[PDB]
Amino acid sequence: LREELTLESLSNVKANSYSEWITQPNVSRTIARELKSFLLEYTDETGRSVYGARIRTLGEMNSESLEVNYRHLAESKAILALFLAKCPEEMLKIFDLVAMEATELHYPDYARIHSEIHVRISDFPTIYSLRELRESNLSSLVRVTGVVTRRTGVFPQLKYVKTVYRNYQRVTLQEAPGTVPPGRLPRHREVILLADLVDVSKPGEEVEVTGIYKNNYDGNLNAKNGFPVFATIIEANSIKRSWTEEEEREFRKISRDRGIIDKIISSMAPSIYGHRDIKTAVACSLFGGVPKNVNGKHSIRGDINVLLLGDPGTAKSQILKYVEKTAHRAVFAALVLADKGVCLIDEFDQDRTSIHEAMEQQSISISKAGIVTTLQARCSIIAAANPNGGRYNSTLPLAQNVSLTEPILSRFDILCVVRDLVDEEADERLATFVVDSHVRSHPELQRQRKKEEEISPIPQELLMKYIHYARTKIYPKLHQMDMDKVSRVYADLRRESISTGSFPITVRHLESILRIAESFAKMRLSEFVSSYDLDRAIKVVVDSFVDAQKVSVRRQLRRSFAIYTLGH
Amino acid sequence: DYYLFLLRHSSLYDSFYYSNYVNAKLSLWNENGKKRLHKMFARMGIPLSTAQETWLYMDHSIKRELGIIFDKNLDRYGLQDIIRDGFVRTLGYRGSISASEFVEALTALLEVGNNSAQKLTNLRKRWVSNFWLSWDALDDRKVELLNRGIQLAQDLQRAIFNTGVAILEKKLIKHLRIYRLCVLQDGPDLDLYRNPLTLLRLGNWLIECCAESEDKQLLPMVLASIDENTDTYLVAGLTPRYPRGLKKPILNNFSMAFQQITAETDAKVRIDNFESSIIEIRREDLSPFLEKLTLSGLL
Amino acid sequence: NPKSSAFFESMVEDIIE
Ligand SMILES: Nc1ncnc2c1ncn2[C@@H]1O[C@H](COP(=O)(O)OP(=O)(O)NP(=O)(O)O)[C@@H](O)[C@H]1O
Ligand SMILES: [Mg+2]
Repeated sequence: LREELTLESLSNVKANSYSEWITQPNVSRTIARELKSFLLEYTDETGRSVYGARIRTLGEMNSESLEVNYRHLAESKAILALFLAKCPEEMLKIFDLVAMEATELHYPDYARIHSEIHVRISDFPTIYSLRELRESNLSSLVRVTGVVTRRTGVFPQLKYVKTVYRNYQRVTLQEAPGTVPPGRLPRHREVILLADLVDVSKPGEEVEVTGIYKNNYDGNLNAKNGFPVFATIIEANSIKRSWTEEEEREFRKISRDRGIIDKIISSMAPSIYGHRDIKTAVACSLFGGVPKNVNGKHSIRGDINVLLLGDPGTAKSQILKYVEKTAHRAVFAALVLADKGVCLIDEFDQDRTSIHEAMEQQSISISKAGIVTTLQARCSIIAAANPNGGRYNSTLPLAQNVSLTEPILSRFDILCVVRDLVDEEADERLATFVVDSHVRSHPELQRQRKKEEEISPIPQELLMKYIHYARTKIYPKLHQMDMDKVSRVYADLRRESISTGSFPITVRHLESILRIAESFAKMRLSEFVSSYDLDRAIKVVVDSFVDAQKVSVRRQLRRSFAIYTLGH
Repeated sequence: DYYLFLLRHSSLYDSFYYSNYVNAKLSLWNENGKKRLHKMFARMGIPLSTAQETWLYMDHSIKRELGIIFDKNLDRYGLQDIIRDGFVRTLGYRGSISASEFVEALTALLEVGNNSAQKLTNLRKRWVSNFWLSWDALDDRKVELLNRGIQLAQDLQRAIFNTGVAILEKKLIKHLRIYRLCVLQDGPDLDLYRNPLTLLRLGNWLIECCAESEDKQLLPMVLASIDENTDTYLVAGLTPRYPRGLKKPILNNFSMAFQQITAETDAKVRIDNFESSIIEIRREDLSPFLEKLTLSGLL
Repeated sequence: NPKSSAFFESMVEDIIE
């Protein structure tokens, strides 16, 4: 009762098992005193007691979970770490009851905010996949990794058996495909999430879990297998998966330099040679414009949509894979998952019908059995296609080379055609670059730095951070001076289109020009569009419009349009 | 009664957050200030999601315990001056109001109630209708209008705060040797400062901030705002003042200074307001006027 | 107690700052 053990007295487990030793009153009181003495006293090398600084922020966020690193608990009072690894279900009860004392020392009457606090363990120093688990692991703490395959809804559950409840949710976890050995199927396990941990993860995420490994009787398993076979589950204890002023100043430094637009385009898709216009269009789509709306009868999207007609093997699928790794959020082939992101299509009636609705709208609506509901698309579409068989025909307009309705070609902001042209010098350049890249990739720090800086003019980590910063912070606008010239150019282009008997230029093209100019302003972190932005946007759209036409019309257009496609 | 902005309407959290005194005491224009407020409510034992509930519907127990909770906690934040006594009125079953809340409702109704000479005449005529929109609210039979006044007061303080943070974070205050100068060249909507009372509310925000930010240099301050229709700056000259808790009064000397520069100057200017500390001047003439002003010994 | 002073210092810095 009154007397307490020394820490050295705990070195000898005196009962027949660990659990029956931890649960004794004098041992338990000793452990409680020692844990409280650790939590009030552990330090950085700089002093600066970390847990006194964490409890402080627990109340600043009105939170419920205190987080403890295992390495700190192993760095002093090692026996408590050993007992925690062996008997988590007991040790964590004592530790939670100590954590409440420590928090009330900062914030008296915190019990009125939350009645009970949970300790979360981090950095447990050994890991298993779902292969290595065996019966010896039962009731031990484990650390596991995988992909979350399926998730239930959240429900309340009765806490005690006057009443009290807690939140509950189950998650199915599967081995990551990179970990699975060759020629074997992946394994599965199911995880239980309680009060603070529900909806911490989403289906398809790759996730890391710490918790107790636990089992129970199940009648159906016994009945079907015909042997006394128990079922097992994991009870999670913790689950795992911005910028400074220095980054902002660095971004602004590079943006202040001349030619930053060209350098960003050059950094785009380093492994692919040539095809600068495709890289330009992809960069413009990833940065995008600004959305606008006028409740008097009109709305304008900020997203930029691009379509690429590809000869066989002209790098299309590689740049889509590159964009998939570059972009913040994306879908590859579902438009709900592409919300405020980029959507990627590499090959191609109901699918096309869905895309017809998606290009007309920015939000999707559906009804079924009298139910009615709505969803958001709000995304930029990058698509590629094979031109109606083995090879494109340049003598014909674009419609002859595609399996698309006319409004699709109207509503795509940018159209482009890529062809396997014949040139000895280009072939030699391609072949030299290809074998050079092949050698540079061979499995057989300084080597990496040289390789990286030869690969690109911008480090791509900085470029991804820069794209995210620009997308979240920069919102450009037009300047009202040169817009008279834009209107005159629009009228001139329409007059020339009619004069040669071309299909006419339209308001959609003018809108696309303004949107692309906004994107060009965003690329250099400029809140103003400028004359050169309008010039570049005009060149892109005019050249794209010219590429869609028949050959005789193409010659008349380029002869007249020389003062836009090349001059300004 | 508490020097908290409209306590018995909106919520307890908003009462602290928009208080003109609290902003000077805890520096709420930045996150290192806002976190102090979260920290306070956590120590006081009030769950933060209840502090944001509408004060009428907030739980009865907190309502009656609040008077003791403040005695135990405001000292640790240097914030004891919040406590004071005031007058409260109630009529039948429709609930209490204090005089401090009432005057904010009336002033809000004055501010926002609903070539160059004609536009100035239209504006000055619109401002006179609000006198009757406030006069008719002094009648117990017309509480409906008073509630509208309160709804307008909240939006006015919101818009003021969202301009004050921009002034401080971009460091637009220019620290001249004799006085402090600030000029608003642009804003989210700069029209709200075209009325004198709104301009004085913004000035009174900045003055508390300047009074508490350093112990040194109690200085006069000048504040100005441009108008795109007149191309004239509306200018006001403001005194310092001593903190709440601390002995003759000081006097506003901008009157004689503006009068003397007006008597001397080439500049195109207007002086017709009852409060002579407020003047108006055309766009190009602001800098020579202020140059002659700072060159003068009258400041 | 001197060893636990760093904890109480982190608590008191809320008073100071
Ligand atoms: N710079 C390059 N230019 C062209 N091809 C390249 C280049 N570098 C690599 N390749 C290879 O050429 C192909 C690039 O085009 P890609 O579209 O990815 O092939 P593909 O998908 O098989 N053709 P397709 O099925 O019609 O899309 C791949 O097989 C690449 O490995
Ligand atoms: Mg391909």
